[PDB]
Amino acid sequence: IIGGEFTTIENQPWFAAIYRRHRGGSVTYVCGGSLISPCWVISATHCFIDYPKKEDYIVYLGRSRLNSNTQGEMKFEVENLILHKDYSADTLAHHNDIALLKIRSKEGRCAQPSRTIQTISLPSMYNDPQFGTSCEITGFGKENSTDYLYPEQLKMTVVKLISHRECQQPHYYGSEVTTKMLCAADPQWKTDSCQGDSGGPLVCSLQGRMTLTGIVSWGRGCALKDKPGVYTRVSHFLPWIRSHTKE
Ligand SMILES: N=C(N)c1ccc(CNC(=O)CNC(=O)[C@@H](CO)NS(=O)(=O)Cc2ccccc2)cc1
Repeated sequence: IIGGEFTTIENQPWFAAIYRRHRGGSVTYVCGGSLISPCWVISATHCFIDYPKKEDYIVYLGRSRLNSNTQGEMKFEVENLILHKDYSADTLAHHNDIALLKIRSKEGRCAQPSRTIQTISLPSMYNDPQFGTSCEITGFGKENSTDYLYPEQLKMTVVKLISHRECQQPHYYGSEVTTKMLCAADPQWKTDSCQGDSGGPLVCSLQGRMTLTGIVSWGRGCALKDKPGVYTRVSHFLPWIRSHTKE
């Protein structure tokens, strides 16, 4: 997250931290995620497409820091990694960048609701907030495009939804952005999501309720003028989400 503020897991109870084990024992951070149900975390497919092995991932809930523990946190193994089959990456656009991670603790249990661990509500069929609406994003991603390290503490910021018409302008992204994607940015281009925030949640208050409106997917640079963040439009994938989370 470029700019924005430091926050704790208490303020983002549905945020899931995903790590990958390496040969030797070194675990590195991979991507953000969101707990949508006790046994399921939703994220982005491009985070795992190069290493489809479920056995090498670790999911953390109730965690506020990157490389240290937090009281109340819970560790999970990935029982099943569901990548979208029509995923593809073009020059800039990442299509169908969405993924499901079924989780289970070593005792074979799913997440237990606490003050630091809660689910986030999914939207309704083609029912998104009005353009110009403020939403929030959370992540352990870069604070500056030039950094090579990630902040140790979780962060968040607020951005506004941009209309599909505006995001499709020549100086923005042109035809790279489709209706399955959502654009959001700070009107002053000061704050934004960045490398390392992928798979994290774009939350919007819709009719007095926090809703997982999007998933951090892509963008040109970070906090660059007329280069909004692009998010996978959750509302267009409900059918896909339900068919894979049943049995
Ligand atoms: N809101 C943003 N600007 C933003 C959101 C998410 C990411 C994370 N996702 C990726 O990096 C995946 N790749 C991209 O978006 C690529 C194009 O397909 N564009 S990029 O190379 O400009 C992103 C980038 C990479 C390294 C450092 C800064 C920016 C980056 C920027």
